[PDB]
Amino acid sequence: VLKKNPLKNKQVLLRLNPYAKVFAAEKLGSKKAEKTGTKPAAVFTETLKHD
Amino acid sequence: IIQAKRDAKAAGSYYVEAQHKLVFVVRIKGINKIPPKPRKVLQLLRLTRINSGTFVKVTKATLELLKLIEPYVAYGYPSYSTIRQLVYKRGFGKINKQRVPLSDNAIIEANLGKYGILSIDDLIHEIITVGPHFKQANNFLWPFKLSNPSGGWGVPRKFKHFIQGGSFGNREEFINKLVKSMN
Amino acid sequence: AHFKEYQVIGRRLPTESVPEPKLFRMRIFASNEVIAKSRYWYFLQKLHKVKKASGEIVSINQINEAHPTKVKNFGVWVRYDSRSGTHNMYKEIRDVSRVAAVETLYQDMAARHRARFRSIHILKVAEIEKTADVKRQYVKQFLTKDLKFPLPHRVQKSTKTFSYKRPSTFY
Amino acid sequence: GIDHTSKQHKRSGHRTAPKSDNVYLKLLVKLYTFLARRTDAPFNKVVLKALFLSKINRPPVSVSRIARALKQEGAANKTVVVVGTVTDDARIFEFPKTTVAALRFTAGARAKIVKAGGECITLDQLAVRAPKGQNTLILRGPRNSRE
Amino acid sequence: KVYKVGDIVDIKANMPHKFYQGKTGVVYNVTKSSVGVIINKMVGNRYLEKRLNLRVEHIKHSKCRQEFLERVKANAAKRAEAKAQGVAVQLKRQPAQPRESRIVSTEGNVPQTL
Amino acid sequence: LDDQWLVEVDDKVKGTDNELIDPRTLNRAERKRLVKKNEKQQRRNMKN
RNA sequence: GCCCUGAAAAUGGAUGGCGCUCAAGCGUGUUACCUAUACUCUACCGUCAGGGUUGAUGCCCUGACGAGUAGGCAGG
RNA sequence: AAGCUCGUAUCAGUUUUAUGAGUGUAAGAAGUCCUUGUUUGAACGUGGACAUUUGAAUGAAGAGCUUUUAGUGGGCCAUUUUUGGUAAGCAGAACUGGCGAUGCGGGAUGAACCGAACGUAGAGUUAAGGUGCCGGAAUACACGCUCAUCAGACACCACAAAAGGUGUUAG
RNA sequence: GGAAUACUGCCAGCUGGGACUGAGGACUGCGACGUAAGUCAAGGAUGCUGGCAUAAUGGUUAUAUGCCGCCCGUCUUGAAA
Ligand SMILES: [Mg+2]
Ligand SMILES: [Mg+2]
Ligand SMILES: [Mg+2]
Ligand SMILES: [Mg+2]
Ligand SMILES: [Mg+2]
Ligand SMILES: [Mg+2]
Ligand SMILES: [Mg+2]
Ligand SMILES: [Mg+2]
Ligand SMILES: [Mg+2]
Repeated sequence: VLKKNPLKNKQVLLRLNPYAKVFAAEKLGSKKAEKTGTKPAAVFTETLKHD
Repeated sequence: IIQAKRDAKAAGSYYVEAQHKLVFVVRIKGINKIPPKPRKVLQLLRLTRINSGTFVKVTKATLELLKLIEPYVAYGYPSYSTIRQLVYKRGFGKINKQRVPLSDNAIIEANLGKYGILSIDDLIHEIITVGPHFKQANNFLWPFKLSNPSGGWGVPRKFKHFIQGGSFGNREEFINKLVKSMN
Repeated sequence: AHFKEYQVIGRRLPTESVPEPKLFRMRIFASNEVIAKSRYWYFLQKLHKVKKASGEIVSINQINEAHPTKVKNFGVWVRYDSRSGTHNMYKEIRDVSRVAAVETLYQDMAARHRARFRSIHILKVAEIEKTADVKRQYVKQFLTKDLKFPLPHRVQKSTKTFSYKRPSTFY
Repeated sequence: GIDHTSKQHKRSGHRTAPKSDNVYLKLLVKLYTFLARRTDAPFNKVVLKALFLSKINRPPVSVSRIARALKQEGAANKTVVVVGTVTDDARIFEFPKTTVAALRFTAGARAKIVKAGGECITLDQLAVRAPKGQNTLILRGPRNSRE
Repeated sequence: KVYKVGDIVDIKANMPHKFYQGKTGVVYNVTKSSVGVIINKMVGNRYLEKRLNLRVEHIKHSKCRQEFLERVKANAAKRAEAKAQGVAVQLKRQPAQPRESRIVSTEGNVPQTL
Repeated sequence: LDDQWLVEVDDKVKGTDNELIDPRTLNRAERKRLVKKNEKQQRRNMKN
């Protein structure tokens, strides 16, 4: 009889997607990435700074 | 994709990402004084009223349609969050020629279960990755009836190209902000 | 809008027996990447015989100012569309950034020459290393040693409709 | 406004209701509407659709035509169903023993059928005997032969 | 160069009726010196049939169905081969797809500024 | 008209057996008929 | 580029008016704001369509639509 | 408006592909395969078979065939092609839009201008146009230009010779 | 050499104020929190309290104020003209 938005209604969100509980519990919306130490090449830097 | 660009830069090369396979198109002009061929293309893309939106698979056959209806639509490349919010809030299914809201996974399982789609998340997956049943899933989705943007269009005059300070044409990644404002 | 500077590197699509086409790089002043790529394809079609459908964009990268908090003098070589043809123009702008100088130049072209963004072509923006190479007086008058000037007739903004004292323009 | 691709408020039609004021005909319409809704029988659908037709679209069916239909192999013991009037024919001299269900029988047709030894029944008796129209043969009279 | 009734031809001049340049139609009449051609022309919201009489040198054979016949033969051959050797085959044409990702190396091809 | 590259076929010629004939040939025949009529009228004027 | 001259009659009157001069003028840029019978959500009316139903040309459920002269059909 | 059928049926003011012209045609049951009869080859055939991976994209629940009649038929305006031009206006063809039959917002006001087409209401957001006061909304912010002894706030056509000026600014 | 910040984008992160609406009328469905019986914001509003109990709200009527509103029918493209 009435349409309820899952983005606002938590019960409807859980009804439509059981994985939302796991997503919220594991905080997958703010997951940290693994740090890498890759450096750009000298040719790339020279091309970027070239006029 | 992030690491592929970093490795290419470290190796002195350039990583070119694959071209977009999906666009989202919203009709921005009304139904008065439309030339016949663009009117026919709008009807073929199911944009029969202002602030109506649809997903289009990007091929050579559809890029020419988008080129034909360029002065009357705003289209771009939707993100996963934009697609998810559109399907969650304004997602409706065409069942027996009726517009039915997608309030349960049983509806989607009953109508698109023969294509392996069992839930709204499966429908979103089939939309975001243009799969073998993209045509059936997209035609099952009723054309999205968006509102006017909540913060305005951001320009004084809408009917110029987005490049020239207007609103129509391909705005690429800014369709996400526009559609989230209109949703 | 607030201009940004990009480098856009593109090429032709690789064909049979002609692999690794030559890469071409341009520096474009634009508000966003869509406008930057549009200007790049426009200039590439104007100079070479390469079309957008026949080529591709290899890279687009925003270039930031090296020392954004240092006052600099810029010589700007530009040309504008006219019926007789392209006419050169040289301007000198004192600013802290190339994008700020470009925005100032576009505002000046709109105010004086009644010119538009798609009509103005930016050829070169060059920082003037030595002050002796500055050759416009409206820039040279600010290079004087120990320059001080006042601001006579100060007008203060009022937030109320009525005031209970006669205003003063002292400073 | 929207740019309509189809006509708005378009009636399907399909002859929903009969135009007659006959109470018994309306009772038959009600009975076969129930049967067509609750049996999924194409025979019931056809009989219900034929109950709505007009007089010019329900031509009479002759007893000689019924006999010619019954002469087919395998149809010698089927019940002949005519949604309309069954008329007599003096051009045929031999009539088989058969059961005929029709809206109306003329006096000569009923006399000929009874003399042959069968029976004439109505559509409600037909519905009671065969609710799914088992072993039935629907006959329609010629249309274009009149002008 | 023999023309028969039912062939598809193109009207190509080697001044009047300049509208029928590049028009494609069906031959209905063949004589010793002239050829009759059927042309369907849009008039209002309907196509009207028109008879055109042309010289021999102003028409030529059309290749409008050549690709279709070749594709029919190729599809028949591929279907027979895939029936003889059981595997999934694709027979329908497809539009051009967007290109995939690639890595462009600046080995000898250092980008140049213009 | 004989050298004209393309001639539209008249709607009045339809329904007759003379449709398959070249309109250029038909017009040449009509011109020859008119010339012979003029010659016959000249001969008649000479006789009278 | 802007400014002045670059021709004007005849009752008293017009950037719509007041008036405006680092404009409330001209060119351009960035935002905020105002409000259509347009768009979005909801209720109600009617129409059409699709289903269900042993006062049944009635009842229940669902969806979408609604400009109009001549003229046509229907219910009052 | 009536009937008979069909209903993955019939399609499309569109794109794609192939092939012409400098926009036309075509894209499968109105098929294809084996087998060698018809007047060593074109063109017509004897019998059998492969289907829901049946022949590009997108959209579409109504389509096809027969009967059956109310009102109307020489209007204006605009855009895009082509031909002839005139003091200057323009004239003759092809095609497509708007209007008459149509209200609503804006352009002060309005037959063709800009938005947008209409059940009765509530709330929100906008279009075009605007935010000194009349008048709902910044005497907002920022860079420049201009002073006219009736500036300008305009239709981008004409006066207009890109003419005249010891006005001003930038090249 | 090591940080920070801007900008852009994401969160099935949290939380405060304001407005309009409350259709439906036993139950059935999809779910959530719980070992559990049970509970719940999950197939559309309930709970507590006050004043009045009549011209108070409301309707009608005469007028005032803000804004809008050209005289109908006919005939002619088109009519205030
Ligand atoms: Mg707001
Ligand atoms: Mg605006
Ligand atoms: Mg004003
Ligand atoms: Mg301004
Ligand atoms: Mg409506
Ligand atoms: Mg005000
Ligand atoms: Mg004058
Ligand atoms: Mg009151
Ligand atoms: Mg008024």
